[PDB]
Amino acid sequence: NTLRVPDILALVIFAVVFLVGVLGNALVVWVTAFEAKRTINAIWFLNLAVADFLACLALPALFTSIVQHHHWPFGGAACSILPSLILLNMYASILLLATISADRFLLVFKPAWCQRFRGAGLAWILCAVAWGLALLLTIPSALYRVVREEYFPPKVLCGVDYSHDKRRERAVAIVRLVLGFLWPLLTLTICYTFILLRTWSARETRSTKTLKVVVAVVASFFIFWLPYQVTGIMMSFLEPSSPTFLLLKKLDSLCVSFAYINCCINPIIYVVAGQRKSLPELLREVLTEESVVRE
Amino acid sequence: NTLRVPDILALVIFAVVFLVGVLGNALVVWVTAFEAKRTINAIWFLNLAVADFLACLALPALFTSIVQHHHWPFGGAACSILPSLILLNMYASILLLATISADRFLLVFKPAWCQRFRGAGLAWILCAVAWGLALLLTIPSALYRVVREEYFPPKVLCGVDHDKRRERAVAIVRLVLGFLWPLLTLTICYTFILLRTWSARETRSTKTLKVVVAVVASFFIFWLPYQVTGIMMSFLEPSSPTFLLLKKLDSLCVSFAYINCCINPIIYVVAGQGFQKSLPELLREVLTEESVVR
Ligand SMILES: CCCCn1c(-c2ccccc2)nc(-c2ccccc2)c1CN(Cc1ccc2c(c1)OCO2)Cc1ccc2c(c1)OCO2
Ligand SMILES: CCCCn1c(-c2ccccc2)nc(-c2ccccc2)c1CN(Cc1ccc2c(c1)OCO2)Cc1ccc2c(c1)OCO2
Ligand SMILES: CCCCCCCC/C=C\CCCCCCCC(=O)O
Ligand SMILES: CCCCCCCC/C=C\CCCCCCCC(=O)O
Ligand SMILES: CCCCCCCC/C=C\CCCCCCCC(=O)O
Ligand SMILES: CCCCCCCC/C=C\CCCCCCCC(=O)O
Ligand SMILES: CCCCCCCC/C=C\CCCCCCCC(=O)O
Ligand SMILES: CCCCCCCC/C=C\CCCCCCCC(=O)O
Ligand SMILES: CCCCCCCC/C=C\CCCCCCCC(=O)O
Ligand SMILES: CCCCCCCC/C=C\CCCCCCCC(=O)O
Repeated sequence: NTLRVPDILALVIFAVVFLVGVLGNALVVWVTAFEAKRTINAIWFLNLAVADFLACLALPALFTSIVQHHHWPFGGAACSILPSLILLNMYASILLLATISADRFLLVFKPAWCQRFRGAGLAWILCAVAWGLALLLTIPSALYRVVREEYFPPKVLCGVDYSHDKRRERAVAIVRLVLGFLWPLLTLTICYTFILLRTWSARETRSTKTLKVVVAVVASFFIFWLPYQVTGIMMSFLEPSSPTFLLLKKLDSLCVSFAYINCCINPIIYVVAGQRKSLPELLREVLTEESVVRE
Repeated sequence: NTLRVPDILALVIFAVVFLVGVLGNALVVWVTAFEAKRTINAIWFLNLAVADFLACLALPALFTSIVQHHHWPFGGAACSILPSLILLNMYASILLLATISADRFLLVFKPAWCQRFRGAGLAWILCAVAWGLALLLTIPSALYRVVREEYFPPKVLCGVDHDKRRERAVAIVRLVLGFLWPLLTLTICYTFILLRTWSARETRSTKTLKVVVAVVASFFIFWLPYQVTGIMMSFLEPSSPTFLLLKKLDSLCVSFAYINCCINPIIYVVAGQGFQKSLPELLREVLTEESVVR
């Protein structure tokens, strides 16, 4: 009859993430757009903002579906596109964050390279490549979701359809777990280990506000993606009949909801980092630092 | 009983491609491997040759199957792997050709960037990414492939695993990712490059560029009939006579696509004679050219 507590909590988090995410990320795009033609950091934060904004658009449909006990009245096109937006957000944000991390690394260890080659056009090219690879990785996820009808009780479910549930679905879970979480975790941990050791050690090299901001965003990625990944592979290695599988499936909306916090956490981090100046001005200072002075 | 004309033609093409492909690409690997440590072009051509060599390994099985009227005696594992090696060849080849085209572009338009960043380790990293992405693209096709028993007459068939509406979109995604998008992008790329090398005397059209342009053209030339017949069959009814005709022509299309796995050495030898020596010597001059002197 009435909704379960985890689903309710997922609805609350969904609402908050929708408001803060849509308005906040839109404000970020507005602030960074004018400075995006020259400043590199502005290009980074701009792309992260667009990626977070697109995922928020799918929220009202997921909300309506959860209120209707996972009923899906939006059709097959929405079934293929709307759920996939956050997976697209996952790959796009982690790719852009990898590029930004390479930027922060090179600024610290190879200033000479950055003085000669760190231009806006290269940044836009790398961002375009990131979006391309992200969409490429998200395509199978869009193709293989279908709308199915059930009768006990009657309901219309939007879900993944793989006849080889044991063989192929586990492969999807493995690919997502590795490309989306484990590999980025390893490489970025090594990267910021190097960077932070050098920053703490040498007085001549400073910790810029941009570095602290990027570190907070990178941490937030893994923090809010962890439960969805863990439960996600766990539901590939479990029998459907098993009680553990039942529990995790009853927690699914809550995990997706926790993952969606990535789409609104960035404006919070930017504002907190910025703290006699207006909010857009604060964002403009935090998100448009020049790393290489030229004029 | 007797095979149809297209199937015999496919057998002949598979034979020629197996011989020229295995021996030629193996020799190209032998030529480029010693220099792949330092010169980047040798890395490109080495990865290309490996990709075209792997596809030929599955050729004898496909040959044997076509001789037996498309009966499949090799089982499910071979059914999932061997037919799809040509697909892995498709994706790996077009990805490597994409990075190579980006290299030919950067050499012409960004000499200064090439001076600092065109290193062997980066080229090997990009090759690793191309191979991994190619495998990742080939996996879903392999999983859908399956053995299928039939009784009138008895026979074992290897084939794809529904939803018409979904199957159409998947076929369109294959046509775009494997052909149309690479066609558009590479066309624009070499439009800029060739227009520049033609306009400016200071800019030279190097031997490596001519070779690479030839290979890139050969890709679309040989993959075209297969892509067209596939996208056509996905949008046609089985009851349709033209569908049946395309179904008969499938082996010939696979063979003509398989020419991609043996035409590369032919191109290298033709170009090497064209500039005007032992075969390995010619291949070494053509495939190990250094674009940045140090
Ligand atoms: C600057 C981001 C690099 C992404 N990346 C990571 C990467 C690192 C940290 C976090 C996310 C990705 N590991 C490897 C890499 C892996 C093996 C060998 C060589 C390179 C790569 C190289 N990738 C190709 C690429 C090149 C240039 C790009 C690009 C992607 O977008 C922006 O400009 C391949 C790739 C792309 C996305 C991936 C991934 C691998 O695993 C996790 O998700
Ligand atoms: C230099 C290779 C470029 C591949 N590519 C093509 C490409 C071009 C011509 C031929 C083949 C691939 N179009 C786009 C691209 C697409 C949209 C926006 C920005 C870039 C891309 C960027 N891709 C990332 C990547 C892949 C493989 C790599 C790599 C980076 O460095 C090493 O090896 C994503 C990608 C990879 C394979 C694809 C594809 C997209 O669509 C068709 O097949
Ligand atoms: C899938 C949606 C991805 C959308 C992300 C891209 C956002 C579009 C906004 C701007 C892109 C075009 C900006 C190109 C500026 C190039 C000139 C320059 O800055 O040197
Ligand atoms: C799948 C792995 C996920 C776990 C996180 C990875 C654990 C290792 C992380 C960082 C170890 C890197 C230590 C590098 C030391 C640098 C030495 C120096 O800077 O002087
Ligand atoms: C119950 C789980 C909720 C946890 C919320 C986590 C929010 C993540 C936000 C920021 C992570 C910590 C930021 C640390 C900044 C590091 C700056 C520096 O190292 O100099
Ligand atoms: C909602 C359940 C999880 C709790 C999430 C809490 C969200 C906000 C909490 C902390 C935000 C931390 C922001 C850190 C900004 C670092 C600024 C700096 O660089 O100094
Ligand atoms: C997006 C999926 C891409 C697949 C991941 C790539 C898998 C390859 C992993 C490691 C290979 C790295 C080896 C290259 C190191 C350079 C060696 C050298 O300098 O000689
Ligand atoms: C998607 C379009 C791909 C075709 C463009 C060529 C691909 C080359 C890859 C990267 C080149 C980016 C540099 C472009 C600016 C220099 C070229 C110019 O100014 O004419
Ligand atoms: C007939 C096949 C369909 C058309 C395919 C298009 C292929 C065009 C590709 C490259 C052509 C480049 C255009 C400029 C050529 C200039 C040559 C020169 O002047 O040196
Ligand atoms: C140049 C490759 C770009 C994509 C071409 C694919 C379709 C064209 C196929 C065959 C036509 C040959 C076009 C090559 C023109 C070479 C002109 C020259 O170098 O003299």
